[PDB]
Amino acid sequence: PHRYRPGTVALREIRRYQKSTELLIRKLPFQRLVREIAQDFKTDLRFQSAAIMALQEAAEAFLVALFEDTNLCTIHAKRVTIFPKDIQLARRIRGER
Amino acid sequence: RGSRRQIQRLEQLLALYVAEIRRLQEKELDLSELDDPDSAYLQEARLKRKLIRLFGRLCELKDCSSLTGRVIEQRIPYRGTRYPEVNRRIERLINKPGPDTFPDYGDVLRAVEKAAARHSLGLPRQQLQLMAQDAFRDVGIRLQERRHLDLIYNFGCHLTDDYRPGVDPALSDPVLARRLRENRSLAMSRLDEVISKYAMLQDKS
Amino acid sequence: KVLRDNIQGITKPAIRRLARRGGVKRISGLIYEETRGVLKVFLENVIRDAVTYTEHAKRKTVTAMDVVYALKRQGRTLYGFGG
Repeated sequence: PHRYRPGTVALREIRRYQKSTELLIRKLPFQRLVREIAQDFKTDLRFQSAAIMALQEAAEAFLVALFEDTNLCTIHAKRVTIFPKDIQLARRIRGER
Repeated sequence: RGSRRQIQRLEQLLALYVAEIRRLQEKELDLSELDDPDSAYLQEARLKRKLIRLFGRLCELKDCSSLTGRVIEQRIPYRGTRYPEVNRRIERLINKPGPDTFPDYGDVLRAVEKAAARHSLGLPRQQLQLMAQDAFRDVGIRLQERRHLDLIYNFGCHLTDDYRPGVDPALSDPVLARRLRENRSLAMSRLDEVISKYAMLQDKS
Repeated sequence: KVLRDNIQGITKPAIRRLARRGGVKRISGLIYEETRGVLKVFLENVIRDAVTYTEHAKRKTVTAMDVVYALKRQGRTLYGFGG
């Protein structure tokens, strides 16, 4: 249909910003989790902010795909509740490595 | 048609927001900053929200839709059964807009049943079930693909836009390559280990 | 006999929404702790590779490029990015 193309900013940039607003984990707990992990490696590590964003986008995609796989292996007339063994089994059936 | 002057003002502001977003993306956060509610990461997120709001307002002013060309805006056709009504209901199910569109088997089966009962196709329970299962498999593949492409086509920022796999430092340094290979063996084990750990806790409960 | 775990960090409803985004509408009690654990392990894996690149470059700052090179080594999640 009718599509707005700004004269001052490329749409690809807009798309990435929008996607960032679509994340589900609150960013403060996320950055704190990255801190918790980094503390174990080196006390003097710094992170580019953009690196934290890459980590969060990728991590959420990874979790969601675990659930998609489980979903796709779960075939019942009556809805069931997903348990760890369902995740594990689905991962063995259509998941990674 | 919106005011040309106001559009140009708002577009200038939009460019300003972009410059500040880029500035924040390049900030280097130490460990205390990652513990800070007002870190550059959070400021950047707030600013992106502000920017998306302004973009939406500009779409309003230019009488445009709010679409941005995302891969997930691309419609996924489904014509996999011999009943166009069932096909219609399924195709509608999987093209609901936004980032949360992903039905479970129950949703697909419900769509098949509803299409069958609405159009009095007189399909028996087991035929419906088989139809739903085949449909669910097909659409599952297509949905995962569309999400994957949306992710990789819209990932990172200006700092990663010149990435290409042929420049990976590991390709020309075997010591580095060896370490990463060690890391990878460990990573796979750690993931197996957590998955299996919660399976085991489940089987202890 | 039933007990509520404490946490600092990733809340139950975010985890429910991630699951829901995957099409999963109902999750058991252990799925919360599992999701936090899996998330932490995945992040450790990525950051371990990223820091290996950072130290190779003789830097103290993990860059987005470090994270991209790391992510490409974690399997399907970022498969195909950049070409």
